[PDB]
Parts: sequence; structure tokens; C-alpha cells
Amino acid sequence: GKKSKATKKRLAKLDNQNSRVPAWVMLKTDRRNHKRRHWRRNDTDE
Amino acid sequence: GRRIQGQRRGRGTSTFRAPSHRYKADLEHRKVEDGDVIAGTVVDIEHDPARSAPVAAVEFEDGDRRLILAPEGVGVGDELQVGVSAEIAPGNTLPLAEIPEGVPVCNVESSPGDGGKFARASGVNAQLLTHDRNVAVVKLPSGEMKRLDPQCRATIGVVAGGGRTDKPFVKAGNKHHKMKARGTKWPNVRGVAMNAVDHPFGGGGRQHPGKPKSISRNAPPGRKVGDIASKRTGRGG
Amino acid sequence: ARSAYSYIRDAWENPGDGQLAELQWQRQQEWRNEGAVERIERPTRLDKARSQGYKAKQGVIVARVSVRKGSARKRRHKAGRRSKRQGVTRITRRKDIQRVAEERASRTFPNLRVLNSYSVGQDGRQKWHEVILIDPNHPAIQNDDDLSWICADDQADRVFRGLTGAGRRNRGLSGKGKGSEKTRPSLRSNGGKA
Amino acid sequence: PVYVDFDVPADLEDDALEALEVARDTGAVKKGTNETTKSIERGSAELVFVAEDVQPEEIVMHIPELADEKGVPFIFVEQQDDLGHAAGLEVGSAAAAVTDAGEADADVEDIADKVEELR
RNA sequence: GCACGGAGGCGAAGAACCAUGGAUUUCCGAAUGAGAAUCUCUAACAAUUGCUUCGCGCAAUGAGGAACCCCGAGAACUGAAACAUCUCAGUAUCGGGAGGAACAGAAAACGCAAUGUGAUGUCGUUAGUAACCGCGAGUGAACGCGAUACAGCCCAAACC
RNA sequence: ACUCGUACGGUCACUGAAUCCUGCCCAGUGCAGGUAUCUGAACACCUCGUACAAGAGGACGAAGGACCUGUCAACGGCGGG
RNA sequence: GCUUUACUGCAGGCUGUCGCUGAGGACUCUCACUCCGGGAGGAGGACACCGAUAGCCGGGCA
Ligand SMILES: [Cl-]
Ligand SMILES: [Cl-]
Ligand SMILES: [Cl-]
Ligand SMILES: [K+]
Ligand SMILES: [Mg+2]
Ligand SMILES: [Mg+2]
Ligand SMILES: [Mg+2]
Ligand SMILES: [Mg+2]
Ligand SMILES: [Mg+2]
Ligand SMILES: [Mg+2]
Ligand SMILES: [Mg+2]
Ligand SMILES: [Mg+2]
Ligand SMILES: [Mg+2]
Ligand SMILES: [Mg+2]
Ligand SMILES: [Mg+2]
Ligand SMILES: [Mg+2]
Ligand SMILES: [Mg+2]
Ligand SMILES: [Mg+2]
Ligand SMILES: [Mg+2]
Ligand SMILES: [Mg+2]
Ligand SMILES: [Mg+2]
Ligand SMILES: [Mg+2]
Ligand SMILES: [Mg+2]
Ligand SMILES: [Mg+2]
Ligand code: NA
Ligand code: NA
Ligand code: NA
Ligand code: NA
Ligand code: NA
Ligand code: NA
Ligand code: NA
Ligand code: NA
Ligand code: NA
Ligand code: NA
Ligand code: NA
Ligand SMILES: [Sr+2]
Ligand SMILES: [Sr+2]
Ligand SMILES: [Sr+2]
Ligand SMILES: [Sr+2]
Ligand SMILES: [Sr+2]
Ligand SMILES: [Sr+2]
Ligand SMILES: [Sr+2]
Ligand SMILES: [Sr+2]
Ligand SMILES: [Sr+2]
Ligand SMILES: [Sr+2]
Repeated sequence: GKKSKATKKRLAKLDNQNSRVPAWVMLKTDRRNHKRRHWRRNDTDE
Repeated sequence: GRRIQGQRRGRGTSTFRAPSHRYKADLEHRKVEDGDVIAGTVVDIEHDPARSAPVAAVEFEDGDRRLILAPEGVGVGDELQVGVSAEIAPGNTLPLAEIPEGVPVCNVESSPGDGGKFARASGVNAQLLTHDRNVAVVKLPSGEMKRLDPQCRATIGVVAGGGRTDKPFVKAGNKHHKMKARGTKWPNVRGVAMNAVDHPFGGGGRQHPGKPKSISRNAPPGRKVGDIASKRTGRGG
Repeated sequence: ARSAYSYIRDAWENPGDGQLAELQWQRQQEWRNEGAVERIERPTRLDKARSQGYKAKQGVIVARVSVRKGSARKRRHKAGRRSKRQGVTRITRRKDIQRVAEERASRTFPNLRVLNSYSVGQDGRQKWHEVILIDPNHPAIQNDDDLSWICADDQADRVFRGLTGAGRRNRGLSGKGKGSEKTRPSLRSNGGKA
Repeated sequence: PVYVDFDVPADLEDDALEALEVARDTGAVKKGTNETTKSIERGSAELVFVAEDVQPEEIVMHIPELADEKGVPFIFVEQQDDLGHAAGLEVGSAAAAVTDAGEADADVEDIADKVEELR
């Protein structure tokens, strides 16, 4: 495929959202990233 | 039921359209103010996709380069004339009034200045019979006596490509190629071979129209199939 | 004495006789060659226009509109219907042509508001009406004691809601007594049975 | 044009407007189709002018016949704005009426006569 | 901030927090210079209008909003123990449009017929009455009355 | 739409290369043509009726039908004695 | 869903009539309107188209 600049920005954002809930948020809230996506198992938009 | 093929046609979808983007030109006569001071030279003979006949490219005095409905016997270099005073020779156009009686003509206008409507197909021709100050009588290719305005322009001679019809297609593939150059859906499936839902003749154990084929002129589209308003049928009588 | 206006009025009581007859025969030739909505500098029927609220003033516009004659232009049912709902040819619409004319005119002049309209004849295939529209945003009108009312917000797009004189008549609101049981205060509030 | 049954010569039209101009400075004149109309009806009119470039024509179609059944003479002017100017207006005038001339009676009289002849 | 971490910071120069007003307010979006799956290309009220200093100079429109409201378009399942008129129903759904509410509204009314009432909504009732109807199934008002709230005016023309 | 097409065209159908052939039937149905006479609606017209209107009747009569003809490579038919 | 000389209707076609529509059971004309023409102008013409309505046909469709 050929991604436009905008498509590319969205793809990047999705990649970033794909990170884990920081460890400190665990302690602070004293005890999951519900939006964890996999390139293979999932399908993004567009 | 479902609309019959004749009804699908009218919507003018791609399947039924003519390959217009591939057609060359509209072979209408030139428009001359008057005087006939318009002559051109045949610069080339080309194939006309829309008619399976040859057409001639002409370069006129005033610089206009246009394709023309060519009669038989026209070649490169030859000079053609178009006007009231044009010379009476094959390939020249002028109003019927100027044409001598008993002269085969082609690409005859229906209404003076329309560019030509009659006798344009391969090897055909209209026959100028009677003259007058009010009406020119022409015998069209179908054998019909047509009364025309003497001011209707025409081209002397018969259309090129005559005899085209004398040779059989022999193969389905040859029909195929010609059909691809026309606004026609081909091949043809018989009405009697379809399901009742698709045609008045469809249905039934064995194939056969379950009704007389001669249909009334007043029949609505979808029903007007078979032999339309036939005055008679068969070969007998 | 008689106003000069009464003579225009009187001429139009019989648009098919007298001088008016020859004028129409002449005019219509030009009208048939004009568009659907043509703005005109002056009303063809002055008496009627002034009578309906017209004034020679900034913000007052007049436009002649033509519409095809006859009944509804409807498409036959593509799905099953009982004989009753299969009709196609003799079914007419519920809005008269004058009302259709008023709406087209108002669409052409999105910023103007329909004040009133009147008939200027017809031929065998169409009808013409002239519509008076007002500019609610022009001060010459915002300051007019007889027309400033049309500047209120609730008067916006009045024609599209049937607030016109032709609108009100067509909605069966003329009668104040017998016969208006299902028209007043609105066709809708009465279940659409008027 | 539908109410016009005869063409008036540019020269005659010239004299008329001149007469009308002095008529307002001397005698009395009515400006406007309505006022012109009531004058003919009240019979207080001697000469009425009617522009020929009036659109719509309904505005003045009645002047001709109304004047005939009232004896009041009338003349045509090619342009609407000239009549208005001659009548002393800053705008145009579809019709005008000299309600009793003023030091122009002699001319207005001739003009009326020149018309009757012109049929 | 939700959010109970670590580090560090701010706050008596009165922070946090709250109310009111103001500042900032990317791109797409009615989306309006042209184009485009949120970006790009070379000065922009695009488009339709009114006014007009006839120059986009001054202005209007566009789109949104839970439903409510007004004007148009308008089914079928269903009921009638079938079904076509009828019914379901002017319902569902569609097109257009306004407001904070809409619409209606100062009689060419009513017609308890009178020596009577007196703009208009709405509520209660009048009444499943009058009327409609394969006179089948079903459909179905109004005047009046008791209430609520009350409010009455402006043009066209005559004469100027 | 067909159609930058015009009867050597292209629309609608039937049969299904070549070869040798393709009989009889137009009563019914279909299509088409004709038609003295018959039948044939509405508007306008006339009579009656109504101070008007409803309505009743009359005259005229288009296509269509009756009637006649053409037509089966048109639907189809080609038996019993 | 499909069929038809089932019932009842609806498109559609033919046909008459009224309006568009004018002048002098047959007729002429030009001015609306239509068509051809780049234009001038030509052809046609109160017909045709279109609106309304009436009769006939009408499994094409419900
Ligand atoms: Cl072929
Ligand atoms: Cl409006
Ligand atoms: Cl009362
Ligand atoms: K039903
Ligand atoms: Mg990573
Ligand atoms: Mg050509
Ligand atoms: Mg093809
Ligand atoms: Mg086949
Ligand atoms: Mg099969
Ligand atoms: Mg099968
Ligand atoms: Mg079928
Ligand atoms: Mg067979
Ligand atoms: Mg006042
Ligand atoms: Mg309400
Ligand atoms: Mg943009
Ligand atoms: Mg039932
Ligand atoms: Mg109903
Ligand atoms: Mg029953
Ligand atoms: Mg009901
Ligand atoms: Mg009542
Ligand atoms: Mg076979
Ligand atoms: Mg086979
Ligand atoms: Mg044309
Ligand atoms: Mg069926
Ligand atoms: Na994936
Ligand atoms: Na508007
Ligand atoms: Na009703
Ligand atoms: Na903000
Ligand atoms: Na704007
Ligand atoms: Na501007
Ligand atoms: Na039942
Ligand atoms: Na059933
Ligand atoms: Na019923
Ligand atoms: Na009482
Ligand atoms: Na037969
Ligand atoms: Sr996979
Ligand atoms: Sr051509
Ligand atoms: Sr051409
Ligand atoms: Sr069959
Ligand atoms: Sr035979
Ligand atoms: Sr609006
Ligand atoms: Sr002026
Ligand atoms: Sr009150
Ligand atoms: Sr064979
Ligand atoms: Sr037969």
C-alpha cells in the first residue's frame, strides 16, 4: 500500500496507544489496557 | 414477472450502448453560405467503425479538414465540390434541384441543411426521379417514393462498400467482432427458451409460444413481442 | 372618483378580452422564453400588488414564476397495493400551483420572505404568478410601519410553513365556522384529515 | 403600443413638452397616472400626456378611450423620463395632464388641433 | 483531576477550589479560494440573494438541537374470523421549515331561531350523541355549556 | 438508449451448418385491411322536467365490435364413419 | 413465485371532446405553437405537442 501523511499520523497514534498502563498507575490506583491491539489478531480502521 | 430484454435496453446502460468514444465522425454535409465556391481534395480513405464502410478525409479550400460520406469510386487526390454550382460528378454534393433526373444519389437530407439522413449504408443509393419547382421525388433504397424539398442536398453516386452483405459471416466469432462495434446486445436467446417469468413465450414442458405471435400495435412495452402488428405472416398467399 | 388602479383591476377581470387579451398574447411569447423565476422591476398588476402589500420601496422585490400545468406527476407503485392505492393518473397534489410558485421564488431569494402573490395568466401548458418578496434585513423595511412585521424571527421561511395567504386558503382556514373543524388551528393538530 | 393608435412627430412632441414646461411655471399641471386619471374624470383637464415606454402597459391603457368619452385631448411622448422632466419631476412620469395651461393656451390649443388632424 | 506512585514543584507576592467576565482556542467539519478519507495547491463571503458608493463595499441564507410544532409525500402487515369499499391510518417512514414554544386569531362567525352569543388556542363536557358505513366490521364531529387566559389592531381605495 | 446509426439499416420474433425438401387447413383464436347497413361514450345541440338545477328522452356518432377480406416459416389442426 | 378468455383494478396504446387556439360538412390564410437552418430564411400550422375527460383494447403490472 501507499500511506498518505494523514493515514500515517493515525497509524502512528494507534501504535502509541498500543503501549501498557504504566507501572506506577498500578501502585497509585492500588490495582489492563483494554484497547491492546495486535497487528495480526486485529484490524485497524481505514 | 421481470422486465424483458427489450425493456432493459431503453435504460441505455453500457451493455446496450454503442462504442461512441471509438466512433470517428458525423458525416454531415458542409454548410455553405452560397456560391458553391467550396472545393476540397481527398487526402485519405479511412475505415468507419460505425458503418463497416469507407469514409474519405477531405481538405477544403478554406482550411477545413473533415471526413465525408464517400460514394464508390472516390480516391486520394480527387477534387470534390459542394454547392449549388457544383459539377455533376460522383462524389459531389448539391441540392436535388441542381441534380439531373435519373441520377443515383446518397446521403440525402430529409430537411434542407440537416446534413443527410437517407441512403448512407454500404453500397446503397436513392434514385432521383422527378424534378419540380416545389417537390423533388426520390426513390429510396427500400423502394419507397419519397417527396422531398428540392432544396434538400445530396451526394451524386452510390455509397462505397457495396456487396458487403453478399458474403456470409460463416463463424459466430465474426458476428461477434462486428457486434462489438455496434450498440447491440448479442448473442440472442430465444424467448421460447426462457422461463415464464422472463418473457411472454417462456415456460412450458416443451418450447413453444403458448399464444399467437402476432401482437397488437396497442400492446404495452413488456408485451409487445413476436410479430408486431403483422399485416400477414408466412410466405404463402 | 375612480382610481387609475381600478382600471388595471377591471382589465384583469377578463384577461381574455379587450387590449389585455392582445397584451397577454404578446407577452407570453417572451415569458415562455424566460426562466422559472425572473425578477421584474415592476408588478404586471399594480392594483393587485399594492392591494396585497406592495410598495415602491427598497427591499421590495417582485418575481414572475412559471409552473407546468395539470395534476400530480407521480410514479406508479413498485410494491403491492390494494386497488385503492394503485391510482396514478387522476391523483392530484394537495398544494395548488400558486403555492408551488411561491416556494420556488422564495428558494431563489433565500434571504427574502414571501409577502403575497397573484396570478398573471397561463397558456395551455403552464401557469404564471408574480410573487412579492421583502428584504427583512433592509432598514427601509425595518422602519416601515406597514411591513416591519415581516422582520420578526418567527416569520422566517413563512412560505414553507403555509403562513402565506395562499397557504392559509389552501389549508382550508378561510371559514371561521362550519367546515373548519379539521383545519383550524392546523391540519396537523387535527390528525391531517382536513 | 397597444394603446397607441398614431405616431407623433418628434417636432410636435417637442412643442408639447415645452408647452407643458411653461404650463407648470405658469398654469397648473398634474403629475402621475392616478392624478392624471382623476383630472380627466373630473373634467378639470385640458391636455393629457401619455408616455409610450410604459411597462406594464396596463398602467396607462385606459387613458385613450377614457379621454375620448370625456372630450379631453391627449398626446403621446416617446420617453417616460422626458415627460417627468418636462413635468418638473426628478423622476419619470407615465402620464401627465395640464390642468388649465398658463400663457400657453394658444399653443396647447394648436397642439390639440394638430393632433385631431393627425387623427 | 479520575488515581492511595516515585521524583520534584507551587502556595502568606494568599495557591488550591468556586462564581462572573476576559485571553488563548491546531486540522477536518454548513465548511465558503481550488482540491483532498482530517491533507495539499495558488489571495478568496464558494453558491444564491437584497442594498449598492456597482467594489463582496454593506448585509442575508447554508448547518445543529431530546422531543414538541408547522407545511408537504405517504405504506403494509392487521381487523372485517376469506376479501375488493371500509380497517390498520393520515399511523410508520420520507421531503421542506420555524420557535422557545409553534400554529390559530378579531366574523362575508354562530343559528340552545333569539328582545340571544360575540377573535383564537386549550381543558372538562356536550357524546360514542348527529353524521358515515359490503348500513357489515368499524369510523365519528360541532354549536352550546363550565373552565383557563383574555386584547385588540394595521393596510388597499376614496380625499390629499 | 438505439444513434458520430438510416433499409447492404436495426428493432421484434421463430428455426438452427451444408444437402434434398418443406403438403392440406383461415372454421375458432391472434394480427392486419375494409366496411352500405347495424351497434358504439362524453362535451356541444334539440324535447320534456325544474322560475334554476338534479333527471328523463332525442339527434349526431370516433375508435371498437357485428359483417367482409388477407394471412399458418401466426397460435394451432390434419379425425370418426 | 408462476399462468390464464378467474374476480377486481392499475399503467400503457388507439380514438372522440374541451382548453392551448388566431383570421377569412367541405375550405383558404397567418399570428400563436412545432420542426429544419450558423443566419437570413424555409417547412408545417391552428393541426401537432402538452393539460383534462370519455369509449375501446389492456396478466405489461397489482
Ligand atoms: Cl449484422
Ligand atoms: Cl418566505
Ligand atoms: Cl349562542
Ligand atoms: K388492506
Ligand atoms: Mg514500539
Ligand atoms: Mg455523420
Ligand atoms: Mg458491446
Ligand atoms: Mg437464439
Ligand atoms: Mg429452462
Ligand atoms: Mg425449468
Ligand atoms: Mg409473463
Ligand atoms: Mg419449437
Ligand atoms: Mg398610516
Ligand atoms: Mg395547537
Ligand atoms: Mg477547503
Ligand atoms: Mg381479514
Ligand atoms: Mg380512508
Ligand atoms: Mg362480513
Ligand atoms: Mg378515521
Ligand atoms: Mg355548529
Ligand atoms: Mg429448436
Ligand atoms: Mg437446440
Ligand atoms: Mg431542435
Ligand atoms: Mg397476478
Ligand atoms: Na491486521
Ligand atoms: Na427565501
Ligand atoms: Na377532507
Ligand atoms: Na475555549
Ligand atoms: Na455570508
Ligand atoms: Na459586491
Ligand atoms: Na381473519
Ligand atoms: Na387470506
Ligand atoms: Na364502507
Ligand atoms: Na344554556
Ligand atoms: Na383459421
Ligand atoms: Sr488472518
Ligand atoms: Sr446527424
Ligand atoms: Sr448537425
Ligand atoms: Sr412457453
Ligand atoms: Sr403454403
Ligand atoms: Sr432557513
Ligand atoms: Sr423611473
Ligand atoms: Sr375576550
Ligand atoms: Sr438445414
Ligand atoms: Sr383467421
